[PDB]
Amino acid sequence: IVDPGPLDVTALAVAAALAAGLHSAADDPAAALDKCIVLDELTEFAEKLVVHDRPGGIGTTVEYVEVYEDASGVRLGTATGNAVVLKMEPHMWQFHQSVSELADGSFEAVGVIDCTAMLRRMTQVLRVTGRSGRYAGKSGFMTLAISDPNQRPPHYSVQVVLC
Amino acid sequence: IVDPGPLDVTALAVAAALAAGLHSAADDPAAALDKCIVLDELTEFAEKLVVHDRPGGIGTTVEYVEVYEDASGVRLGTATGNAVVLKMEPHMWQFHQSVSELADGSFEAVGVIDCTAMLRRMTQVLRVTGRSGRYAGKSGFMTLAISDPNQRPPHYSVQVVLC
Ligand SMILES: COC(=O)c1ccc(COC(=O)N[C@H]2C=CCC[C@@H]2C(=O)N(C)C)cc1
Ligand SMILES: COC(=O)c1ccc(COC(=O)N[C@H]2C=CCC[C@@H]2C(=O)N(C)C)cc1
Repeated sequence: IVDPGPLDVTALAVAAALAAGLHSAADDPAAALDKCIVLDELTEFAEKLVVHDRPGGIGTTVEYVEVYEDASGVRLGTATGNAVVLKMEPHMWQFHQSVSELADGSFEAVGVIDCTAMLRRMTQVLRVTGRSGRYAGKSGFMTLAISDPNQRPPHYSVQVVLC
Repeated sequence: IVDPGPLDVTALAVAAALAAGLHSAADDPAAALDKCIVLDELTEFAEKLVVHDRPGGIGTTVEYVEVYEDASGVRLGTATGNAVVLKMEPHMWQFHQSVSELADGSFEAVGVIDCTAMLRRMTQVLRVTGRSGRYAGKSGFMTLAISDPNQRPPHYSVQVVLC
């Protein structure tokens, strides 16, 4: 029950470019990294959770305000969104929609993540759409993973790559 | 090394509805299933594979024709797309882009998938956009998981759910 499988920002850059419509983007990974916005070495933790429980867990909705810290420890901004438990057994799956608000703009994240896989130290991916500032008119992916698995409340390792 | 965690079509219908802008869809899971286009109990397997190998694996492209079968083995159509190996270790990650062609119309799948996690028998999720016929104007998710691992050629359980 321990199986890390991270992505690096270069890999994320190629994913971002391929999906943006730069079909030969794997030819030069460096060139793809260079043309992307990159947020590496982020952690997020919750500052507010509003939980709306349901018997047995399926349909439990969490409104959350998560805080982004950079590698030093500076607050870059918040991720405000909704989690919905789609399923509990044998894996917990949540739907996630979040708007991330930084000083230089905003981007949305949408996805469907296997929370049990994350407890196995695995990485999940959400789809990022730019919404305001330098992120506007760009798109890519966001990685999540449990930062320290013997922490409570849990902290998340986060990368964001758009182009 | 065997940790399954699948998504039922009802859980996928909720996700599709939330992703689509019907924000109360967890209220009545059955009612989200009802406004959704559902393709389930079908499998795919590789018919054509054209790999262009990159030393070290990162950048290996795969051009693929997959064939869809229903639960009684009948061919329903093809999924034609492209994969790129983003990373190999510790987990092999791949970007994917496919156009599925069925009798009742077409849909495009895009996503980044952990191929190692798939060998642990875990489900991966692609985003899906309707392109024609009953799928047109609709979005949602695709799940994949190996059905039987040391079957050859290897087969993947598929669910697609849009609205
Ligand atoms: C019933 O409640 C629970 O058992 C439970 C389970 C898991 C979690 C963790 O997930 C969250 O709440 N939300 C944030 C953190 C992780 C995923 C992404 C998400 C986030 O910041 N994004 C999308 C940027 C919270 C609660
Ligand atoms: C070095 O790596 C390889 O050579 C290699 C590894 C894995 C695979 C299997 O993946 C595929 O070909 N494609 C299909 C199967 C899996 C994901 C879904 C995908 C599919 O049908 N979709 C998205 C409709 C093929 C080649």
